[PDB]
Amino acid sequence: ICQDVENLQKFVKEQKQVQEEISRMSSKAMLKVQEDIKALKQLLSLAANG
Amino acid sequence: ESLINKWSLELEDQERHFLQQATQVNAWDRTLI
Amino acid sequence: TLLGDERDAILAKWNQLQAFWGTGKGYFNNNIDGLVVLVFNKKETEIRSQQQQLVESLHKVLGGNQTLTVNVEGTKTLPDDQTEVVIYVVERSPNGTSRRVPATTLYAHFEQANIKTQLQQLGVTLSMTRTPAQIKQLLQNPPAGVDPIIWEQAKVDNPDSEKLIPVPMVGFKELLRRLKVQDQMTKQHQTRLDIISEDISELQK
Repeated sequence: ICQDVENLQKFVKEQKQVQEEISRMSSKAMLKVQEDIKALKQLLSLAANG
Repeated sequence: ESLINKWSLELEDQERHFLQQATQVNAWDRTLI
Repeated sequence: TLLGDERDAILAKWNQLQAFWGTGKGYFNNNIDGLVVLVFNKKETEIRSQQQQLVESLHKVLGGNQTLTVNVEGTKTLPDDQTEVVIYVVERSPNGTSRRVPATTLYAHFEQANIKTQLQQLGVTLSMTRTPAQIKQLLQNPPAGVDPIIWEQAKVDNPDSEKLIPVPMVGFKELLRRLKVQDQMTKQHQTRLDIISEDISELQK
């Protein structure tokens, strides 16, 4: 049994690491995009009006 | 029962979080399409 | 003891196996070996005899670059006239590394109309990959070990069915997964946006 808790907390925690891992990983790259396509669309309107 | 307690609350705590994160990604994917 | 089952439930909770998966369940909506099977309307004997030529022809369809190599997994004779040939392609990187082209990507290439016609000239009637209606085809009948009543409900719950189908997602690394794709995805968006941007600059200039 107390082999036991040595492992389970270990597999659980191993998992929290991945949770951290995702947490480390987070977006600005994404936020960037809408701004750009919103911007490119506008230049296209230029060229078109030109 | 000191320990088991620790398990659940950690569990629900992270779960409540994981939930919110998945959601993030959903909303990000969201924005992608 | 009541005590042991709670332990079990918790262990159950934190797991990829899916017994009330740590209540990790979340469904994300995804829009909808490298082995490819080709069916030729030719006799097996003919295919085997000519096979060196056949392999090269396939290579030609690919573009004929040295980097790509066609390999024949095996041939079988489905009817007298039809033969099935399974092939995979190996691609070599600039750093001398080599890996098989993914089945999905390879399949996509072959399916393209121009490619398909060329393939047909070879005598390849039909192609398949191991990995309209077709949506209907996969979304029902359930996935990965996902419960059938939940999987249903993601289908009703689906906000945006053509752009999307329910795709099973599996705890944290899966979200990791998704993110890796997102990034994958991100770079290509950025780029195509750049291509539009370059063309617009050329027009304005």
